[PDB]
Amino acid sequence: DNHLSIVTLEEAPFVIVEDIDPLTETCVRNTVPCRKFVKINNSTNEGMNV
Amino acid sequence: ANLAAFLVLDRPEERITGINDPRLRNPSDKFIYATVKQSSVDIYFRRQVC
Repeated sequence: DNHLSIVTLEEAPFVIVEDIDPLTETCVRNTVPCRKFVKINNSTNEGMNV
Repeated sequence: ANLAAFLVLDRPEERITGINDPRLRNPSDKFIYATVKQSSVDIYFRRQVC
């Protein structure tokens, strides 16, 4: 059980999620991979793991 | 008393004390400051955890 999921919010000045820069780099340095369900349409609830 | 207080509490030349100065922390548009080029200042800024 070495892989455990962690869930976090972005309502406080302690966790901030930013889009990865389109310069073949993974958020430069000092970052942790994250997942967020980005809604596509006002009806469909499908979210890509960006 | 008013003259003495307003003379000893005039405008101070102290505008910054170091990297930990709160006035340096805020990137407000009122106070604009930046490095000249990509010199070692840029590397030091990039090599900071926060």
